[PDB]
Amino acid sequence: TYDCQYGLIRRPIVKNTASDEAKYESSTNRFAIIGDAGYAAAVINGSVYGSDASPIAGNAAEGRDSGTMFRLSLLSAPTFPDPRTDIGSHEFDWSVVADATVDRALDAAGVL
Amino acid sequence: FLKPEQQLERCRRIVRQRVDPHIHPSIAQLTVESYDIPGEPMPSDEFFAKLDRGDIDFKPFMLGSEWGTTWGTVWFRLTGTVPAGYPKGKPLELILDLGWYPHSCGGHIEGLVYRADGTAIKAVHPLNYWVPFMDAEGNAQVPVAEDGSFTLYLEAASNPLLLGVPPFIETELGDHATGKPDEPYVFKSADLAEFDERYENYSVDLDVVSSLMEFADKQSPRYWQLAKALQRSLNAYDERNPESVEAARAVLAGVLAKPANASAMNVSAIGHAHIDSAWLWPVRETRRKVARTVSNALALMDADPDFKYAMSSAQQYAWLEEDHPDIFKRMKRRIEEGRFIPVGGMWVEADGMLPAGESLIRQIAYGRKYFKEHLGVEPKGVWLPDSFGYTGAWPQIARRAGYEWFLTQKISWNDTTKFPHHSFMWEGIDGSRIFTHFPPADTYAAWCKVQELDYAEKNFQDKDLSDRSLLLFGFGDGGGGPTRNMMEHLHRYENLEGVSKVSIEEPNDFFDKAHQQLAENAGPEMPVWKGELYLELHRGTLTSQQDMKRGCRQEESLLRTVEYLGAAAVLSDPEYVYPREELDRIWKTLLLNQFHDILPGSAIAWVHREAREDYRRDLKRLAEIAQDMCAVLRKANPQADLLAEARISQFRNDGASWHANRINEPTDALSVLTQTLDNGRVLLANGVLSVTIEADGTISSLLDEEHGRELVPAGTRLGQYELLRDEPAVWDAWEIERESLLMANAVTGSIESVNTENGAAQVHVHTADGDTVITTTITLRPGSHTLDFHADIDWHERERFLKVDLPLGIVADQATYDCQYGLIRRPIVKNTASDEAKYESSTNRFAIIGDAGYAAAVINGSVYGSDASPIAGNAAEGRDSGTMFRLSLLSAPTFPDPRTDIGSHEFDWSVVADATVDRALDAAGVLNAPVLHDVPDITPLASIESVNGTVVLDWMKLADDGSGDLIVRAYEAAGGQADAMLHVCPALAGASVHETNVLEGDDLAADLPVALQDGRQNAEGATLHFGPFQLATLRITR
Amino acid sequence: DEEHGRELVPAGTRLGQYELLRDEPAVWDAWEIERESLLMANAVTGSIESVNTENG
Amino acid sequence: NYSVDLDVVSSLMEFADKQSPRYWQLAKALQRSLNAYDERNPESVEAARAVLAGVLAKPANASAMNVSAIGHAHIDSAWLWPVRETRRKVARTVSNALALMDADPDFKYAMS
Amino acid sequence: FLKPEQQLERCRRIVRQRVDPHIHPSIAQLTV
Ligand SMILES: [Zn+2]
Ligand SMILES: [Zn+2]
Repeated sequence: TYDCQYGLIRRPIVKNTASDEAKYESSTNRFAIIGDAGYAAAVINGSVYGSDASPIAGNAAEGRDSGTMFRLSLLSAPTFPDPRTDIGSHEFDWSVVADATVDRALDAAGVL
Repeated sequence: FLKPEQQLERCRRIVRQRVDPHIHPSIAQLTVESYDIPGEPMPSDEFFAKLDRGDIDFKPFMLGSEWGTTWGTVWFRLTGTVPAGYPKGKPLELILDLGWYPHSCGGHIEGLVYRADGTAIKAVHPLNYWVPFMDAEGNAQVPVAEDGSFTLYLEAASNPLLLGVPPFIETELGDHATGKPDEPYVFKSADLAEFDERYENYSVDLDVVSSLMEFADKQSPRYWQLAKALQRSLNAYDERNPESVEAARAVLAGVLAKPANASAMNVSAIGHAHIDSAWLWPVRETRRKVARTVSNALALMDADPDFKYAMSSAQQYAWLEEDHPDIFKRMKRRIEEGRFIPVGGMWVEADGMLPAGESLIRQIAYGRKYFKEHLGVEPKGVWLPDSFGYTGAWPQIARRAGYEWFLTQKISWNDTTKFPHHSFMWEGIDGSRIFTHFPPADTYAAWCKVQELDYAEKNFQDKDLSDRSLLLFGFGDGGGGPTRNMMEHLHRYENLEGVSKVSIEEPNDFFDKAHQQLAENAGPEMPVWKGELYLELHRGTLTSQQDMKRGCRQEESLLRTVEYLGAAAVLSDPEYVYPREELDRIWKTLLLNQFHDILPGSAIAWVHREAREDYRRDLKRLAEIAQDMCAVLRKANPQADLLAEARISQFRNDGASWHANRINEPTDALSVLTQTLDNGRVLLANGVLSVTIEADGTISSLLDEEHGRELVPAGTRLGQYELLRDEPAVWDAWEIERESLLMANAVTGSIESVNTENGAAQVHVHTADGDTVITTTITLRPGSHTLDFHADIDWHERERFLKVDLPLGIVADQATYDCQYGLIRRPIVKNTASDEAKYESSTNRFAIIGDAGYAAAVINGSVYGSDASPIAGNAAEGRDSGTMFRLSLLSAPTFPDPRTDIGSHEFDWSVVADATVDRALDAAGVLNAPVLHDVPDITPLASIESVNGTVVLDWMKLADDGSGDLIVRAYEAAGGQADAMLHVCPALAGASVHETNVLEGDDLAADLPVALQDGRQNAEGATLHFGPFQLATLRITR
Repeated sequence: DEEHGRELVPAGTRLGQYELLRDEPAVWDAWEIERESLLMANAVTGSIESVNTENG
Repeated sequence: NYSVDLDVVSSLMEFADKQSPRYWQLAKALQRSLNAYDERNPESVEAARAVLAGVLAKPANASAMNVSAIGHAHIDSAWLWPVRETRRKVARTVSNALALMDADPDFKYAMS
Repeated sequence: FLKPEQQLERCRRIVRQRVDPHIHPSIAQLTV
């Protein structure tokens, strides 16, 4: 569940078909929430917009349990229109909220 | 100057007229005598006993006459004599034509051949009607005298063709064999002939060359080289000179010795013959079909090395072992040397969606036990080629039983979408992965043609990561099997240009090699599909023959109680004996009734009549056994108080799961008020619900107190019946189609009476159509969050479909249905064409529809099919919004059963207002538990207490041996992580607990999680940790 | 997380780790990130320098 | 060598009968080779060449034609230029042929 | 999951821009 302009949007984490795999880099507006039936955690960001989510499959014969790999896009270095793009100093802020609901995520996103 | 099409036409004419006749040239004609059995068939043992003592007349028969009744049997005595000193270097086969319809197979007449001793030789089939008689050296199958005279027996089954070339035509020839010649067949041919292999080799060579020419890319050198070779070979063949057939063969040798392309696929071929347990014929014919198929396979093994054959169902093995011990002995000898492969390890090939999880586990357990104790083989894969979809809990059950791969080909029948993979990891709703392969040939019965190989090679969806696929070749769905011609073509296909590389291989080896190649090439990018395997076809199978689903669910719900009571009684009385053998028999009967054509309800009236009788008998017996166990428990527990009427419902809320509780228990809530409004409307109101019933018997307002929610959108009626026009173009019983929706007709009723029996408001409604009467009872109980509906229907329709509408007033994008061992989610909003294909899904005992902060559930008694759609509002009219959820009740198909479900039916369902997962589990469990009498309210044997999460203790039983240990099966229901505590009864003090697999074998895979950390412990106070849909299995030792 | 017992980081994974991808698209350089850029990740390693407590 | 290998693979992909295993094997090899090539590291050009080696070592089909190739350079005696330019063209062409013979064995050239 | 046309476009761009220049890299300039 990502934050929309005036609500929430939902995007697949498990990508079974080719249409799902096309949405491998979506937009997040000030926060995202990932939760099972009885527990959720949220990622809050300051001025980041791009992100992606993937599944982490476990293996009890190694100790890796399971989960979701969520990654935030910070910087890129393109070349064509601007030959020296984003060369210099940048500041970023984000946070992880442990026992998160919609309200708590709204609080964290608004305060930051 | 060279015209390839002319060469192809000339080749076809020459093969049909000048080459094929020289294969099997007749040298003698047999005398035929007949004996008719218009009724049920006589077993071969009894027939041969009577025959050797007399009692058989064998009236003379003349070739060209008609013999059979509708389902009767005819025994033919065939007498002959070989000419003087004839077998000069030829195998000397035997040709028997029974009047086969050419353009079909396995849907009509067949038969076996026997030696006067009473042992079978080989069956005769529409494309397989040769029987080995002697050899070139002169060794025969039957006693031949100095005169040269010999006799054989032929048991011919005369079965009607229920699938003509115009398909799906109504017929009355599908029950109670009558004894009249409804469609007689002529014999017309019985000869003794020699078998010239040179002409068959030339025929196969010509056929292969001509068929290769039809896919050989005109304007390529291969095409024109093949055309030139064909023309030269046809020129070189003279029918006047017999030996020239070899010279012509020397012309096609050049183009048939060219190796395969370096990028061609590697095809593994295994002989197969699917047999349906009961579909368009009774089971008593299925046994004969199995015997004939095994006879054909054994004969083919005798006639050809390098040929292997796979057989699947354990019930068919048991039938064959009981009926034909000699065939069983020969098959066992072939098995021991690795040429006859048993696959599957299940009792039958059951449906994937409808049966409960315990049904699947018991199928696996009984099949594996039979395979281990009767064949000495342990299968490593699940073999279910034909099934109308798979539940999604299959991967975990298969992984926790010891299987390593899965096989299926039904998903290729999809209406709309193409499944993205043929070789992949199928991952369940929990996380367990299994290796699944879909044969790209799109069939389980291939005829070994170049067309099939080419189609399979260009249909494969994993050309970038793998080059291995499995081919299943033979005749299927009614028996038959591979023939000699199929193997003679496959021998050519081994290394041939323009064709894949074919090799006869055991399926275990193929799966090992394919998985190794996929894992080596892919690495991180390995194909994975998570969820269920939904089939976009045959959506009407969830409603057809409602008695089947009714009986299946009722028998499972009663078996659970009976097994729990037996376990409780054994631990309470050392002098009580558990009825193991009778319960095994009942379980096996139920598992047989769970087959891919019986449970869906797509067979003839005979099969379903037999199944209904089985259900009635076994349900009565199980009720009696439960009463016996209750009497024993009462006699051994004088301290407990009796309960006049009570139910035992697994996962009852409020920490009282396996306790037995009354149907009507005292409550603090007052009696439910009733009131009649101005224009015949009724207003029911307990403390928590406010129901308004209009003059038409429909709920117009379901208001929830303490939340303010209106559960029925304005402008919609809850509880309204709809009639659809269901006249499909194909597969009448199987299919409900898109066009049937949008031709709905609402059926109107009226209120007749209002009553208050035990403080519960009860409203009676009658709805009519004309010979179709529905009586509905609407019930509201004191203090209950639920509203109940009961229905008695007299179905007398034809090609109509019945639904009931349940508007809910909640805007949701997806709906949560109950899976076998968890939950599944399906879209309500259908944006794309793939979504619209899932317009009729399955619900197992309940469904939940909820927004962020409010949910409502629909509970059903024995209904399986349902659909959900959005209701878009309009503030300029007053219609608010919501979800239209409809349950499928009855249908009236015509093709296999001309009078389907005509009669009386009972239905039960309920609506739960403020519903969560737990509350829905309670409602579903209580509505499905059976009702007993005089039940002591003893403390439960074992208990699961969830600190956090929702964990359901689904099953308790005794171990499948004489140990006396208690087997417990539990799973996580909510879908998140759960922590739980284990408690036991006072009898189980000092008992140990440890984890096993679903078959109690104590050996479990290292990849799978355990959920019982620290291992063997004490049963009282054990700590459990479930992941999402974990499905733990525990063994408790006294 | 206390009072729930949940471990929010799966075993075998590191939270807060930086990844560098090779982004050399064929078309629309500034506009595009492509599939092949993923699966060419290189983790970047650091070290701890100081621990402080300013306002608790 | 890498340029010629890439050109051959890509051009083979344009006539390789989509829906055939050869087409998809060539596509996978091309993708892997392009992933393996880093311009920052000069030596990686060899590693990429090791990915296209598998699909370029497959033998020809048994029904393929046998083509005999001979080097040729047609020269018109006088067409769009005077003969005095044709003499210089002949000298230049023979120079090119001799240089190519010096730079490569197994090469032959025909002149008329 | 694999798009051959994208691979062909990417190959053309890489050959034109990142591989061909490294053939014959200039080391000196001539006076004319
Ligand atoms: Zn079938
Ligand atoms: Zn010219």
